[PDB]
Amino acid sequence: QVQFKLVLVGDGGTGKTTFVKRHLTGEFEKKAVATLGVEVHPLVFHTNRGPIKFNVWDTAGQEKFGGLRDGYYIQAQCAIIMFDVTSRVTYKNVPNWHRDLVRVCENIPIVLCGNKVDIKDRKVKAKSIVFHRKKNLQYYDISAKSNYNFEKPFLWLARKLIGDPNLEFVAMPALAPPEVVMDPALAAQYEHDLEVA
Ligand SMILES: Nc1nc2c(ncn2[C@@H]2O[C@H](COP(=O)(O)OP(=O)(O)O)[C@@H](O)[C@H]2O)c(=O)[nH]1
Ligand SMILES: [Mg+2]
Repeated sequence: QVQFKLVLVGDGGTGKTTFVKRHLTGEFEKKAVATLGVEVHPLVFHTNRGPIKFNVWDTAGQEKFGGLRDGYYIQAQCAIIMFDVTSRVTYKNVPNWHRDLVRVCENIPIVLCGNKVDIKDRKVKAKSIVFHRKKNLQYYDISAKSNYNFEKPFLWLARKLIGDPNLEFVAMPALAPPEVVMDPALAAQYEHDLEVA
């Protein structure tokens, strides 16, 4: 099996758990790692080069209280760092999480995700999201609650990890039905604003 340890980090409350849970079979099949305070969710995706499994390591909330134990990060092959676009301080802490990752991890592919784009009053707009430029990381807006752009971080990671910039998903995973509607007009403007930066 081609599988990848994916660590999912960022401040408490940014929507990490809600995000990983959109993949329904991953949530149904999640495996507890009680010795590290983690649930490993097997998010399978199907590509033109075959199935790939991201074993997404989701914390049990201990990030609220500081850095995670080395065992959490150890042998990660990729990461998503998340922040919440309605909470400036979570964008503020992104270089900190990054530093943890670079410190424990073997120079892995990292996607930065700004979550909760469905909330009307958005604080962290495209113009201010600059950290990924400084580090040549990929950034995406996401909304966990509406599945908006769910697949995009994993698509980017898979391209990087397999070293095939032409890899495509042949089908979408079964996702939890949207719990809020992400206005497609709002979504298109946000995509625009990110290009206009
Ligand atoms: N509106 C909205 N709320 C969200 C989204 N993702 C998470 N939340 C809410 O934000 C809070 C924290 O989510 P959680 O997944 O526990 O965050 P974590 O602590 O990073 O694992 C919860 O109240 C979620 O319902 C989202 O995409 N949109
Ligand atoms: Mg959580």
